[PDB]
Amino acid sequence: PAWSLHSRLKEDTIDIGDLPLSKVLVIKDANYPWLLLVPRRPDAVEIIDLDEVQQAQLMTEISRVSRALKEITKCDKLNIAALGNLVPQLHVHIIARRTGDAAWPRPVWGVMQPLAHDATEVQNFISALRRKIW
Amino acid sequence: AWSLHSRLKEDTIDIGDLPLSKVLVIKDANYPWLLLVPRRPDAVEIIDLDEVQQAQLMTEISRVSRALKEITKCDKLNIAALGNLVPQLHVHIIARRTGDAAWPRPVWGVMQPLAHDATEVQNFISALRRKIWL
Repeated sequence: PAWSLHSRLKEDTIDIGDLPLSKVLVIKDANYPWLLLVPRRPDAVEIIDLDEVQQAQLMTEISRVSRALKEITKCDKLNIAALGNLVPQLHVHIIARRTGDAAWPRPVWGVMQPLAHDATEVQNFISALRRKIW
Repeated sequence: AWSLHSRLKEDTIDIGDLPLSKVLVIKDANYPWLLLVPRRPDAVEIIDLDEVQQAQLMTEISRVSRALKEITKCDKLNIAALGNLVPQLHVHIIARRTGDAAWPRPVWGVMQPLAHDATEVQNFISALRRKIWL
C-alpha cells in the first residue's frame, strides 16, 4: 500500500521533510510557530491505528520535534494534539505558545483568522528546524 | 513525593493508577473525558519525562484511548497535552461524537461544564476499570 498526504493538509502546510515515520509540515498560519507530524501509514485516523512499533516511533518523533521547536522559539509552553475532527488522516499538532500570542491563554484552534508567513521569516524558521531535527 | 495539582484534583474524579500515570475522569459530563497525569514531580512538558517514561506514556495513552473508544463507540478521539494554565503535565483523552455539544470544534472552553449523574459516571468508571485493569 502507498501513502499520500490528505489534500486538506497539503493545502494548509509547507512540506519541510520526513522522519522515519512522520512527514514534517509547517502550518501556513503565522500567528504561532506551528508544525504537524503526519505518520506515513495508509488509512491511519487514530494513534491506535498505528502498529505498536509505529506508536512508539511517533512518541520519539513528537519528543524530538517538540524539543527542537521549544529550543528555537523559547516558547512559554508547547501544545501537542491529535484532534482530527474534520480531517481523517492522523496528524499531530506541535505548537509553540507564548503569553503574548494572539490566542493566549486559550487553545489556538479557531481563535484567529490565519496570518500569511513572511517568506524570509518562515525560511529562517524552516532552516533552524532542519538543523535541529536532522 | 508526587502530588496531583490542586486544580486537576478539583476538576476530576480519581479512578486509578497505571505504572506511570494517574487516571482521572473530568467532572464535565458533556464528553467522556479522561486525563492521564504522569506521576513525575515537576513535569510540565512531555520532554520533561525521561525516554523510558515517554515510552510508557505512549503505551498508556494507547491503552486508555483504545479502551475509551471501545466503551463509548465514539466517532473520534481527541488527545492533547496543552497545559496553558495548569503547569503539571496532563494528557486529555476525550471521546467525541458528531452529536456532542462542541462538535466539530475542540472541546476546551466551548461549553459550560455539566455535572455527572452519579449512576452514569459510576457505570462509566467501572467499565473503564474492567478494560484497563484486569
